Amino acid sequence: ERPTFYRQELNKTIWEVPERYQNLSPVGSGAYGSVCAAFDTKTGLRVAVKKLSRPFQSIIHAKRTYRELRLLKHMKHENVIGLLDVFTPARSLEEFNDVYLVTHLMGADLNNIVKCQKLTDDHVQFLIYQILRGLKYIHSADIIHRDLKPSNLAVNEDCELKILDFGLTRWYRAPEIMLNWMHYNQTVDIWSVGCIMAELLTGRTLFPGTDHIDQLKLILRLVGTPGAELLKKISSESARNYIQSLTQMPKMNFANVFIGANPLAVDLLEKMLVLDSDKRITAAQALAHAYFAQYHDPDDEPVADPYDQSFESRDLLIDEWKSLTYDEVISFVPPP
Ligand SMILES: Cc1ccc(C(=O)Nc2ccon2)cc1NC(=O)c1cnn(-c2ccccc2)c1N
Repeated sequence: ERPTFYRQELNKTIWEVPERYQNLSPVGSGAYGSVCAAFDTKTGLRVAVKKLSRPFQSIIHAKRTYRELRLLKHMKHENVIGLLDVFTPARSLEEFNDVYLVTHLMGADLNNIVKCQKLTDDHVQFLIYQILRGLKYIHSADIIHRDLKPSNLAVNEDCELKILDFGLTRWYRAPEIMLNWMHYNQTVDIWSVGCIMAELLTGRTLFPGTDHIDQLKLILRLVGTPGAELLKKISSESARNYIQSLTQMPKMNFANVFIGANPLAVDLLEKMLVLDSDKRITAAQALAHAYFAQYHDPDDEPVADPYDQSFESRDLLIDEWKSLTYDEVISFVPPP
């Protein structure tokens, strides 16, 4: 298009990006799009460039491509990853088959920090406060991260955090979303924050489950087996049958689990790691907790503008998802 694009082979795939993006070096992947660390000639900054993997080769991928670009273009928050640029080597909609997304390049994720260190309490407060500040904003647009974990929580140390793969791995998942979605809310992310926070304070994974049944066993040893009040609210027969079959376990006192931690941290952990999603603290409420008195500013915890996600209910053809994505690429304006 307007810039001159250059081709190269990175990993076992062809990358075709503009001349402003130089020295592309792989970082990592998954099953949705590998990322390269790059140098922005125009800004003099290091960027992260993601090439979407076969964006329009399936109905699930085509809608996922749209979803991701809509999510990225909408979210404008300090603790939430943001879109710097979006491009395609394609000059028209007929040749459109590749999507590239550009963000800032972060220094490290939360797995890296906990390996090379044993964090302090102010360190934990600032990290957790930032994650919560970002989730309040995400949750206000009616989006649940659903897969919050240390690998999608990244820092540009300093110690300034950004949440990565929000609206679309076992150790940080809410128990309700483990044993078939027996009704769920946004606090599904709060359970994950609890798991992350506990790991930041102890240096060890809270529940390192070897499988989906062992994961549940580990969760229940700390939080206890579901009580009378909770069991009554479970409509799924198979889920109730499963719960009823486990030997009764009491809920542990978190003061005897998190030995030496700030008492305010322990109180907060108890509020986040509650079995009942109905009783679990929210992002906005957690930001008001005393543990964050040094960081909390109710005038500096913004919410998101309204986000139209009616598209989520719509069943379209690959080429309709493609055209809709094509419009979001063309219409894009940098932050700057
Ligand atoms: C380029 C890109 C495109 C999309 C998203 C993204 O979050 N997408 C979605 C999808 C839905 O909602 N958001 C993130 C990125 N950036 C990174 O992945 C990224 C940036 N810095 N590091 C990094 C570098 C070194 C260590 C740790 C992290 C990364 N892993």
